[PDB]
Amino acid sequence: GAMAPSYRVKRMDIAKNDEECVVNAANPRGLPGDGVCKAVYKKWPESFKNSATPVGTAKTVMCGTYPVIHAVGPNFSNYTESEGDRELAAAYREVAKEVTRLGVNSVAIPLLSTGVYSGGKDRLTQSLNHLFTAMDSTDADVVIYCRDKEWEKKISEAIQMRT
Ligand SMILES: [Cl-]
Ligand SMILES: [Cl-]
Ligand SMILES: [Cl-]
Repeated sequence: GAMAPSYRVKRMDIAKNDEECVVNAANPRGLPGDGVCKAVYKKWPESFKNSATPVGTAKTVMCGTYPVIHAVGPNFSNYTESEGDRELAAAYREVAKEVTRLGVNSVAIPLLSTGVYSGGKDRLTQSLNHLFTAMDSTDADVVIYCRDKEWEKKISEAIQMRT
């Protein structure tokens, strides 16, 4: 475990993370994809061997000894708000199981279903709150990665609000 488990946020490419494992915002088919998924495919392509997994699940594949946790959030273009919200919560619960199983002291994690799976809606708060619900019972240091300057400020505010 971490000595004093924390949440932090950084605005940069998650492929450059300083943590013991990474969560990919994956598609269900284990394809290279776009956004975070394509950055992850370029950095850890070996981790895409048999990485296909259903919506609401996470599947870990090792790149050398470095664990890549493929977490499949729902595409809100296809899911109802109700069913999508359940699947997004479930994906983060499966991430927390994997992080615990792996014994890592830190994890890099993007906000699932906030990019091309958002169905055109701002889901920062929805996605971050499901992240916290899953990860609060873990003792890994969690580093959240984002790309937008306004999102960095809002995520940082949300973390600081609870401390
Ligand atoms: Cl960067
Ligand atoms: Cl997305
Ligand atoms: Cl972002």
